[PDB]
This record gives sequence, C-alpha cells and structure tokens, in this order.
Amino acid sequence: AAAEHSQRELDTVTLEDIKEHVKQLEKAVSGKEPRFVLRALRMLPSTSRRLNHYVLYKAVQGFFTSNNATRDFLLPFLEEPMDTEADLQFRPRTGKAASTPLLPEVEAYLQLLVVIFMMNSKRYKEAQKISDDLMQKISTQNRRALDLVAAKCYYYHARVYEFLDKLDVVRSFLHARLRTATLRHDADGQATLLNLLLRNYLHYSLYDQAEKLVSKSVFPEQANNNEWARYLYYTGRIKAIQLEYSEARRTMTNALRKAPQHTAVGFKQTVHKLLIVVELLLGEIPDRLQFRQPSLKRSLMPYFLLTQAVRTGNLAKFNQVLDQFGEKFQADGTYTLIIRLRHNVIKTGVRMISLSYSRISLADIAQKLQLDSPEDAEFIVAKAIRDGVIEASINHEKGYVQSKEMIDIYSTREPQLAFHQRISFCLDIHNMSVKAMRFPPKSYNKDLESAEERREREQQDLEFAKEMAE
Amino acid sequence: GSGLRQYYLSKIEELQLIVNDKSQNLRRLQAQRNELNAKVRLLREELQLLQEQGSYVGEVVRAMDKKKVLVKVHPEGKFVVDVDKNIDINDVTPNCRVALRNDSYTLHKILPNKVDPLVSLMMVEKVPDSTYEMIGG
Amino acid sequence: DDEFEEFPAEDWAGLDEDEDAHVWEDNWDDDNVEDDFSNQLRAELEKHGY
Amino acid sequence: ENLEEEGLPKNPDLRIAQLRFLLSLPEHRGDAAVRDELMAAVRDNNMAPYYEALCKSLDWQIDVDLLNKMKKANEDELKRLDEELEDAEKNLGESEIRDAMMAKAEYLCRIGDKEGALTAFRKTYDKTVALGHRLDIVFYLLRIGLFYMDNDLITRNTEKAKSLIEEGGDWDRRNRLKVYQGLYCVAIRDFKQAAELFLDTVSTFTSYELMDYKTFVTYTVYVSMIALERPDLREKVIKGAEILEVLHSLPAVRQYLFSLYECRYSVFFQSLAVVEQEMKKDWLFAPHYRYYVREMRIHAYSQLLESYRSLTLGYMAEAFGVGVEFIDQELSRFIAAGRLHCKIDKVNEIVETNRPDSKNWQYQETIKKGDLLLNRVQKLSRVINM
Amino acid sequence: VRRAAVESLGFILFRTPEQCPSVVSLLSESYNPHVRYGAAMALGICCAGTGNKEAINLLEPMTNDPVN
Amino acid sequence: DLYSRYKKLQQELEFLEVQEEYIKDEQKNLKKEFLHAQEEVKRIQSIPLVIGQFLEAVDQNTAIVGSTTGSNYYVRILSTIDRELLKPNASVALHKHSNALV
Repeated sequence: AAAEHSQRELDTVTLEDIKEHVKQLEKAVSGKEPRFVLRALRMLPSTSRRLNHYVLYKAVQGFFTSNNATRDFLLPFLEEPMDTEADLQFRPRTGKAASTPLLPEVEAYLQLLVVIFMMNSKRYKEAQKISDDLMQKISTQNRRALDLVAAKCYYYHARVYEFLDKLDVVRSFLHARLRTATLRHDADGQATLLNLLLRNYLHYSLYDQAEKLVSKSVFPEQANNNEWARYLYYTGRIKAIQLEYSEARRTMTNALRKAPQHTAVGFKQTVHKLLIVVELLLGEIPDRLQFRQPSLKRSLMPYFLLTQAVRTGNLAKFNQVLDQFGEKFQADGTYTLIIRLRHNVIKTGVRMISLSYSRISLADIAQKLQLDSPEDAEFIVAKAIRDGVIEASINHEKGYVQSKEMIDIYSTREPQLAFHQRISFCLDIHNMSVKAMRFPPKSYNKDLESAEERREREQQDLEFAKEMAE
Repeated sequence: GSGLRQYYLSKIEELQLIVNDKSQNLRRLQAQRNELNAKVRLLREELQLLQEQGSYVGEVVRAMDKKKVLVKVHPEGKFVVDVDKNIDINDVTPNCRVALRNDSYTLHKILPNKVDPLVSLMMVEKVPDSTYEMIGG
Repeated sequence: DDEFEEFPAEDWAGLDEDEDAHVWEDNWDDDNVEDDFSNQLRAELEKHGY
Repeated sequence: ENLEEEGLPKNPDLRIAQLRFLLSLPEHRGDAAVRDELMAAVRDNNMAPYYEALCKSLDWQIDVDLLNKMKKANEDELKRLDEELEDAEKNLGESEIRDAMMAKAEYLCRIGDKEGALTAFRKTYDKTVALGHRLDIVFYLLRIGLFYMDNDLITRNTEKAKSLIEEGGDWDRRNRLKVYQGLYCVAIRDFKQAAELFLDTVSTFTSYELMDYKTFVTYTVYVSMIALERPDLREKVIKGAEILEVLHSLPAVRQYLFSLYECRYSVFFQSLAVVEQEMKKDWLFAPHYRYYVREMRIHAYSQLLESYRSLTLGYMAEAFGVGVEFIDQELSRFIAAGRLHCKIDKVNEIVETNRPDSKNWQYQETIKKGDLLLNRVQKLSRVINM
Repeated sequence: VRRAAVESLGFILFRTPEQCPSVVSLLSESYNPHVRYGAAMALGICCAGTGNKEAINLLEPMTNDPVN
Repeated sequence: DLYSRYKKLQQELEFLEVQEEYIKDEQKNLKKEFLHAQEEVKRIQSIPLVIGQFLEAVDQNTAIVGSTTGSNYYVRILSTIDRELLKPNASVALHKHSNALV
C-alpha cells in the first residue's frame, strides 16, 4: 500500500492548499479588496493537476457544510472513496460558519475545480453540465470581486465546448456576458471575454466578424499580461489577413513580449510562426535567433526553410518549400499568408538585382528570378519602379534595366526620422520607468530633528549666552 | 419589487471605481509631496545644525565606574568624561576612537577604530609579503 | 501563473545535446545552402580545361 | 628542446576534444586512426566518465571489461587521494592539505569528471593561499571550459584570471591568458580580438598544453588575414620575424598568406579552398569555416577592385582563375549584402567601384547595434514590472 | 495670507468636521510654520467642541513643533 | 439610504479632485522653496573659513577633519558638498565656529 500512503499524503496537503485559497477568497470580501482573489487564482494551474477523485470528494462535501441543491449536483458527478482508515473530517466551517451559506465567491471556485477535473477526466459532456450550472450562479450575482473569479470561469467555460467542438452555442453566451461585463466596467472580465470571442471567430475563419468586434470594442487597458498577449495575437492575426501587416507586426512582437517568460511554449510557437510570415510579408527579415531556441527549432524548421527561400528572392526555391511544407502550413493555419509571399519573393529578388547591377538585361532578370519570360519580367520590374521598390528605369528598345545612382542617405531626413522613432521611444521608457517608481508610505518628517534633542540645544545655548557674555 | 435600486447601485458602483482610482492616485502624489517637503524641511534645519559646534576626537584609555571614561583629546591631554545615554559603556573599549561634545566633552559616538599600532608599525617596516610559490631552491 | 494551455503546445522533440549553444553576431548568410568553396572551385578548375 | 615542458599541465587534453569533434563529423566518424588515438588516451588515463559520455553521444558499444577495469582504477585512485587528504588534514600542514585536493581535482579533470573537477577545484581555490597557485586553478578551469566550450566557465574565469594577474604582476601568466583568450575569441568568431591577442604573444608563446607553436602561428596568420588591414598585415605578419621563421616549415600557410598580399588571386583562391578543409576539421574554426572563407573572398574581391575605377568581369574571372559567371554570382551576392562597394554593368560586363562614406556605414551600425540595445532595455523593463 | 488661507478652511468644513483632518493633515507638516500654524487653527476652528480624535492626533505632535 | 450613499460618494469624488489639484500645486511650489533652501544654506560658507584636512568619512553627513589649529574634530558635512572631492588628504574649508565641513 505504498502508493496509497503516498497518494493520501499528497491528498491531504492539497486539501490544505484549497483551504488556504478559499480563506483568501473569503478575506477578499472581508477586506473589500478584490485583488486578494488573484493570489488564489495565481496558484490555480498549480492546483489544477494536484487533485484527484478523493481530493475533490473531501473538498466538495466538507467545504459546503450545507446539503443544498449544489451538493445534490456535484457529488453524483464524482466517485466516492470507501471507509478509509484515516477518516479525517475536513470541515473548515464550524458552528455559525457551517450553518451560514457559503459565499458566492467560493462556491464558484470549488465548482470550477470540479469543472477542471472533468476536463482532465475527459468528461466533456459531464463538464458542460456542471459548467452550465456554474454559469447561472455568477450571472444572477452582481458582486465585484466575483468578477475576478468569473473571468477564470468564462475561460474554462469556453474550454469545455472547445473539446465538445461546438464553439457556437457559447458565442451567444460570450456576447451577452461581454455586454454585461462592459456595462459594469468589469476590467478583468471584459478582457477575458474579448479574447474568448476572438478565438471563437478565428476558429471558424470568421475574420470579418472579429475585425468588426475589435473595431468597436475597447480592450481594457488595466488588463492582465496573459490576457493582453492573447488580444495582441488575435488582433495581430486579424491584421495579417486584412493586409495590415505593419500594425500586425507591432502587435505580434508585443504579444511575444507580454507572453510568460518560462511557460506557455505552445503560444510562443504559434506567435513566432505568424510573426515570421508577417515579417517576410512586410519585406523585413526574421531574426535568426528565434530559430535557435530548443523549443522553437523543431516547430519553426518549415518556416526556417521558407525564410531561406524568400531571402534569395528565387521563385523556384520558394515553390520547392511550398510543395514540401504545404500540408504543414495548412495544418498550422498559415497557408494563406505563405501564398502571398510569392509577390514578396519577387520583390526582394528585384531589390538585390537593382542593388547589385547598374544595368541588367531583362532576360538576365528573368533567369535570376526564375520567371517564365523576359516580357513577364518587364511588367514585374515596371511595377517595382512605380511602387518605389527600386529606383530604376527600363530601356525597352535596348532591353535592359538601369538602376539609379544610390543617393547619400545621410544627406537626407531619413536618419533623423529613424532617430526620431528611436529617440521618442527612449524618452518614453524613462517616463514609464519614473512613473513606475513607488515610495512606500513611510512616516515622513520623522528623520528631522527630534523634539527632545532639538530642546537640548536651546537649554545649552541659553547657558552659552548667559555665561560667555557675562 | 425594486425601483431604481439597480439604477442607484449602478451609479454608486460607478463612482466607487473613480473614487478608488483617484484615492490611489492621490496617495501616490501625497508621498511625492511629503518626500519633497521632507527634503526642504531638512535643508532649512541643516543650516541651524551646521552651526552647532563640532565634536572633539579622543582616544579611550580605560573605562571607569558610573559610566565614566578616561579619554585623550588630541591636543588637549586627558579628560574624564560622561557617556551619553544612547552609548553602552561595554562598547567603550580601550584604545578606541570616540567623539566628545563641545562643552561637556560627553562621549556621544564611537568613531571607527584607528589603525592598529602593530599594523602601523608593520607599515613602516614594510617587510615584503611572500608565499611558498616565490621561494626557489 | 496563467499559462497558455489553450494553445496546442506542439511537442518539443528537440535536440537537448547543445545543438548550437553559441553567442555570436550570427547572420543569415551562414545559413545559405551551398556546397563548400573547395567543391565550388574544384568544379570550376576543370570547367576551363585545367 | 624543453619547449613542451614549459607549458601548463595538459589537463584536460585538448587533443581529446579535437579527436571527439572529428568523430562528431559524419565524414570522419568511422576513422579507425582517430578512434584508436582517442581510445589510447582514454585507456591510458582511465577516463571512465568520458567513456560513458563518448559511447552515449556517439552510440558506441561499451566494453564492459575495459570500463570495469578503468572504473576500478578510478575508485582505487580516488580512495588513495581521499586517504592522503585525510592524512594531511589531521597531521600535516595546510600546504599539504592543499596539494592533496589539487591531486584530487587534477585526477577528476583527467578522467573527464567535469562536474567533480569544478567542485574540487572550487574547494581547492577556497583554501589556496598562494596567488599563483590560485591562478593555475583558474587556468585549469579555463582549459576545462575550452574542453567543453562552456562559455559561462570561460568568461567567468577569464575575468578572474585578469584580476589575479593585476594583483600580482605575472607577465608570464599574462601572456598565457592572451593565448587562452585568443583561442576563445576564435571559438566565438571574434577574429578582430583573436588577431590582436595572438600577435602580442607570437614572440612569447609558451602555451603548449593548448596547441603546438606551428599550429598557433598557423591560426595567427589565419585570423590576421581576416581582421587586419593591409598596412597592419605587412608590419605585423608579412614582416614579422617570428612568423616568417615558422612559415619556412609551413609552405602552404606562407603560400596562403603571401598570395593575397602579393595579389596572386588565382593562387589565393586555391589556398583558400585548402584552408577551408583544414578549418572544417578544426574544432575551434568549424562553426566559422563558412564565415571566414566568405569574408576572405570578400577581402580578395574588394582588394582587387580597391585600386581600380572599373574592371571587366573577364579580368576578374581571369585573375581568380574562375569563370565569368562565378564572379557574377559571387559579386552580386556580396554587393547585395552590402560588403562590396561596386556595381556590375552586366550588359558590358564591367564592374564600377563606388566610394561610400564611412558615415553611412557608421549610421547603419548605430541603427543596428542601438536597436539590439533597445530590445534589452525594452525586455528588461518587461521583467521589472511583473 | 498663507496662514489665513489654511485658517479659513475651518469655517467652511465645520459642518463636516471629519473632512478637515484629511485636507489639512499634510499642511500640518509643511515647511512653512505659518501654514503649520493655520493647520493647527483650521483643526481647532472646524473641530471645535467635537473632540475629534483624528484632529487631536494631528495636534499632538504639533505641540512639540520647533517654531514657538 | 441609497441616495445618501450616492451623494456622499459624489462629494467624496469631488473632494478628492480638490485634494489632488492642491497637491499638484504644492509640489510646484515646493520645488521653488527647495531651490531657495539650497541657495540660503550657502551662507554657512561665508568667509572667513578655517582650513582643515579631510581624514575619514564616518557616515554620509558626518566626518573626521583635522583643522589647521592642530585639533581633530568630528563634524558634520554640508549636504551640497560634492562627496567625490572628499578624497583622503584633501584640504577642506571648515566653519570658523562649528568646524563643520562647508
């Protein structure tokens, strides 16, 4: 019974952990500070795996101490232990505490713990029933610190339907809850629902729907970093499809910054994959360092070969990646943006041709870009000249392209513009850092002269005048 | 069976968020004001403080009873001085540096200890430091 | 912390044997796929009949 | 005749790391000659922890009889050193206790127990009174760092070694550290610093535990051609008496060095290909063999075009003993990369040189290197807030 | 004028005596002794007869002020 | 009592705005007086000043100085003195009365 002894030893400490978190939730209302709820949800992923059938049963039938319809709801959905030798009655509530109903804060929290276990137990149909039941409890309530708990409940309530593969019935509930959260100025709740809605729309390729939502809804500025990161990614993916690459790159780069530093590897891979394409779509260059990371090396390898093909500006090399990694891009949700890279491959290849050749024949351009015929390269280079891609001219009669003499870039306003976007950002950090400095509320004006010691000079200086002068 | 009870609660909770935000912001600013106010207040009091006579520097010969200490003021020979109520007599060790008040010569601070006489003696002798690695044969 | 379990974490399957473990000013030109310069020169010395 | 005896102890043997690196290459994995030499070093020094790592990474068959025989020697020798340490700590003096751990740290380093050696050396360093003995322990850790390419170990110990040389003005140890620093600079593609450090110790080289003098001069020439300007190369390398004496016994290296200086571009390209294969098989230059040869080709192309307003593609091809198309592809690739200040007129096959000011090149790096700084500042503020 | 400006706060807030020991508490520690004096008088005028403990807690250190 | 709570909260918000505006006004004027306090403390440096020798810094605001009169004093240091210039064996001007490092 070595496994039983170790498991029961791990079961009781987790029960104590749940007791501590609920105490914080109860004390959050007592102190009227909703931020105390966060430290209970801070350890929520830690407690998510640290519970089993026995752990749930002890908590749910011991925390409530009142056999209401709630206890008629969640006990039947979990297994019960036998007559164990160590019958430690886990009853945190005694006397008036046991008789009094549980706060709406904690009954949602314990119910969420049951919902999470149903997720880990693959009882998605059963999880939906409890999650649906939990959805009525927090909808009727209008508490303020419950908004912090409710946001986590909404996140998992979309998760049960994610495994149920419906994702459509929850859209009505998310929109209705979002308006409820927005009208109540639910900063944390509004941020989570907006992210969940964007995931809902992006799952069914409703990119038009999500663009409209982000165009009107205002994301909470005082939102969590983990919730901001999803919004930046979802908006960045939205901008990428709408050919708004410049604003997409800013958000995706921002999403990586606000991502967790040690966990959420899968999120990092997804954002890295999309940022590489957007960076290639914008004509810029992906950072070589991101392909070196141990976690990203295997995932970004198809995109690493894609970036190499785009770099050379060769159509044949770009197409070879397509016929080889086409299915991986499709299964990755980025196949559409890779197709648009064919125009970019032409763009970069023309750019080096103009940057390396003062006068190049059109047939040579077609060979270097692996186009079909020089006449097709004629229009391709012509559009590059009108678009500002390359400063050059075409001699149709002679059949070559003459690149313009490169102008001294330091004698232009371009260095000032590049510095301005760099100078103003440096000044922004200083202002942000200074505003982030906190002075603790120490007892000011106490480092001054003490009342007793300041009196010491007056008595002594009185004798100084009363004796030296006489 | 409520009237504008929901309307009132919406109004009250609306003001609470602004009040809590402004109250937190005000406490930030009050500490900023207090820190600057303390700097100004300490600066004006410093001018009066700097006019207070400086303390003598003496060397403790030995401690005596009733919190008496025999010291040697640098140019002015030996004295028997009191000990300030904030200074423990047990920390007054022989050959220690102490600060004495201007008029009462009261021992009011134990200054950092001077150079040890042996260290001072070995500084002028200046025997070159050596290890076994720099000895050959 | 609220880790991103929502996004499918693709399996690592990476090489934990210090694949690169280097700190340089690395650039993309080293990653261009091409044969060694010795092969390139050797493939051209006989192209002129030498 | 006593050159090799002057060097520091050969622990860890950097030849073993080079032998291990050759087996990592697919080309030389099955070379029995390299395998026999590595196994001879392993068997002689009873490197049991290295045997496990060698067979684990390279997927070899562990000789149970050989491993057990070597492991018994390691246990017996560790027991002997422990008894000596126990004997010294109770009766003998502190210097004898220090020597007991130094033997234990040395043996763990010899048998490849990197983790044990680092702990043992740190214990020995803590109660080692002599400054030079402390610095030798640092040089031991630097050699251990180079053996496994532990950048944290090398950088940390290099700073410690520099501080120790400052306190005690040991110019002999200062010259050795430059060789150690230059070897790391080679490993991290810092040829500009490698050339400077190597050239300062080309006449004071006694670090035979790392390399032979001919190999040191060979690397010194190599890093000089990529990191030194033409006037600096002539004064230090071409007219260097110490290098010229060694180059008498290395005709290939002298041919490689003088071909570029004497503008024998066809000769230089042939020598560059030879240097490539040598650099590919070198554990220090292997990560940078593509970079160095690409940079060397850029140097040769720029040097030929530096003194001429315009050169035909055929003349460039004839000078380098290559075809016109090869020069076309190479020049176009390097001009697009911004490394060659010229433009190609393919219609007439003329390469016209440019003179861009240093202000443009200084501006781009400030944009480039400044941007790298901003991300660290941007990311550091991110860590600060949460 | 500064001393009278703080003093006039007592006449405006005597109907809400608890409000004075919050607005004038920081002025009770100001560098200017005249503002500090008015800070004392503002509490006295506004909290007259009420025995406000918060106001009295402000005046207690002020009775040891360096300025007479 | 709902309306009383709503109006009491309303006056609290308006009072907080008044407090935050005066605290911003005072910080503006407290900076002026800091400069005046810095300017007016320089009268401690008025000549004549006895010349001492800086010996040891006990803490930030106090130090041991050797006056040319032949006596060692434990005195205070003016806060507007560049502590980077307080090198060992540095000649320092002391207040003729209080021997303070000015």
